[PDB]
Amino acid sequence: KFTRSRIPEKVFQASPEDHEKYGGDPQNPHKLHIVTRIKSTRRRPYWEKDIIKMLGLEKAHTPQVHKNIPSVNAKLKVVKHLIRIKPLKLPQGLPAEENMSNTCLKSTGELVVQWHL
Amino acid sequence: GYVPKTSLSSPPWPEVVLPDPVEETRHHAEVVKKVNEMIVTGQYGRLFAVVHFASRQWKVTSEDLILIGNELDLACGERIRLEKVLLVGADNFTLLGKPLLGKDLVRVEATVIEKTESWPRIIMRFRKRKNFKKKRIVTTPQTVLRINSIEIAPCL
Amino acid sequence: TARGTPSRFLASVLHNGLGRYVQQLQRLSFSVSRDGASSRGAREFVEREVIDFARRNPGVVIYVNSRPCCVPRVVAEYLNGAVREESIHCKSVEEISTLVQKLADQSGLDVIRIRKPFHTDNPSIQGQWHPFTNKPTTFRGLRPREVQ
Amino acid sequence: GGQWRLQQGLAANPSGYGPLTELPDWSYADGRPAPPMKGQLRRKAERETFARRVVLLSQEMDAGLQAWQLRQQKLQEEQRKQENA
Amino acid sequence: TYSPLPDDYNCNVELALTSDGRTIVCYHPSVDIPYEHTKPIPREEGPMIEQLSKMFFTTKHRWYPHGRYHRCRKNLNPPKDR
Amino acid sequence: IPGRQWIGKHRRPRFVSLRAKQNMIRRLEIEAENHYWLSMPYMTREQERGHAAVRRREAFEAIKAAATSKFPPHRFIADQLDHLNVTKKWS
RNA sequence: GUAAAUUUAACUGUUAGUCCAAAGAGGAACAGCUCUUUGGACACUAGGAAAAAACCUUGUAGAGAGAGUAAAAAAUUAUCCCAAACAUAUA
Repeated sequence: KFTRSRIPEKVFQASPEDHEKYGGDPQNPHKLHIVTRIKSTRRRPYWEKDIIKMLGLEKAHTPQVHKNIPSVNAKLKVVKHLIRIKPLKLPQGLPAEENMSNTCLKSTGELVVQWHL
Repeated sequence: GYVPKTSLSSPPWPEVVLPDPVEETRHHAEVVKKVNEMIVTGQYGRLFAVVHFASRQWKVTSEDLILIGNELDLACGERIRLEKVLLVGADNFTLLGKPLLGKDLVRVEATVIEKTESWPRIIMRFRKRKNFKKKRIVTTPQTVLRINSIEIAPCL
Repeated sequence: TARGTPSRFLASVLHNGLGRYVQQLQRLSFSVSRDGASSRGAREFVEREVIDFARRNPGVVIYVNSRPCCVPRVVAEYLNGAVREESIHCKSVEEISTLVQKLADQSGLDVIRIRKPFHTDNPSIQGQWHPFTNKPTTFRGLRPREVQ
Repeated sequence: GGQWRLQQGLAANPSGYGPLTELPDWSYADGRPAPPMKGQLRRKAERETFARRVVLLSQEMDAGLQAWQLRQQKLQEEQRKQENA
Repeated sequence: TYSPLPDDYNCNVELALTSDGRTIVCYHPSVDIPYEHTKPIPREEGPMIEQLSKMFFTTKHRWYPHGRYHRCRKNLNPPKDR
Repeated sequence: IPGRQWIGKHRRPRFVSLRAKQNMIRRLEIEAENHYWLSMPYMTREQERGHAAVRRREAFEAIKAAATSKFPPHRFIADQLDHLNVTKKWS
């Protein structure tokens, strides 16, 4: 019968080749995830729908940020085939209160404060 | 590294080669100087500006009218300027931005002539056998702009 | 529906932005009933708002009739003869203000469809396209396969 | 074409973020600017909420790391006053 | 006169960038058509449809008239563009 | 061909175009990148435990206050006595 | 991560269907045949597969004479055939 899926954990042991392929950094691992939905919730089972309603991902191609805790990873590990997750790299530290209403996000995965229109 | 001439050893496309970069830059400097003196003297005539005002792109020239599908929060007959000009051209030369052009090289004016609401348009949804028959009337608001002038300036 | 109704092209009255702008509305004609429920929303508009509307653009002559009828209405006469009748029975303050401002902020042309969003009166600067732009010429004008 | 725009670090959709949509679309004749577009206000609000959420998550999980460190150190220190005489 | 593309079929256009790189300027003059490329001036209701069909090269169908219903729906005073 | 042409023993097998395969590969590479970025979490499970308890508790308390707060709205004398001016006059 | 769940007062309505993937039973390891189960869709919108409720892509709804994308192109040597064509110009 159709069921849920249990992914063996060996699928998540990233290799050094993977590290040098993507923007690898095993130690000092990244803090947050920026997640975007790229597929429909319809034609997909009901628990996937509920998860995609739990992680704030209602509209597609609207990015939403989340922690990198293993709980949220255990949620993403069953809607992974409907989401593109990129690290939220911060080349300069997270914004301060005065310069927070003047920040913006670049498609490379970086949050930046110097956004004068 | 040799191949006898054959119909498919070579690439059918005719392999062009680009000009030398330094001579290319000198040529570019010469032609921009030419267009600059043309603009400074007054050679040009009427001008057309491709503009990006407020939803989408309009090709605009002096004296003409443009209908925008929304209100603009402006009293009637209240002069305005349209930034975001991405092409401006005359008989002999035309300047394209990458994407836009500075607010000093191109000046596009405008005025608001009338504010209306569009004709009553109908939204009707219907489905067969389900007694699903919805009707609605929509009247979008619109404002018409007279483009007044397009002044280009020598700053290149 | 579009086919079943008239249309027009985008237009002004007298090229009404080149030299200047002239308010198109010449006249407003309010009719109100002193003692009648239907004119209630109009009555206060003659007390509160009409004075400031009259001063806020002075080129419009505003008449108010104050008959002993039961129905109101507003006639908006424009420069080019068009008359826009509007009904204000059983209305209120804010909607009558919005209506009179809408009348005094549009031209008199009929509200029927607009076919082009533009009216570029000189739609070329560089020479309109005919099939011979971008087509070469040949020696002495020989159409192909000729000899002499 | 928008795959090229992404491999050059731009919004894939020119009506996204860039010069075309961020900058104001008009200005009064004399020069004094005009109240911004409601799209600008909406997107400023959405980006503000995004930044505030990033601050919240980052600093709360850091606070959690700190609390775990001091909890382990408390375990270590109150493991040391059971070893006298 | 630069010809990566043979800019001679129609005319020649010159491309350049302003010094910084944030504007592109193209110079296109109206090339004039030469003299010596020029030439000098040189100084009955079925057959009706068939002859009009051969002279204007359209087929016969459009030339017959249309009934009253298809000629009161035609618009006498259509709007004038421009 | 017997009937309901898209099924049966003599069904017509659809062909796999090149662009469909390219789309499959695009989605699959995106999946590989997801596998990577889920392959290194910050806090081991024992560390995250209870770190955001306060925020959840206050959010749920806000929910509870919203739920408990429902009650009929007020009723003013001004409304009932301002309906009484649908008979204004001039005189 | 979420903002919903349980309980109280109150009536109506449906109460089971069809097809697709999957594990099975009966039947010919036929049937657009009958019967259980986990999931999906349909009886709701839209685009694709030729036509196409059931396959693939997509949901919250209006105006636009703006933009980026999703799925998405057939390859080997018993009235009347049935898309016209095309081995190579930078994917």
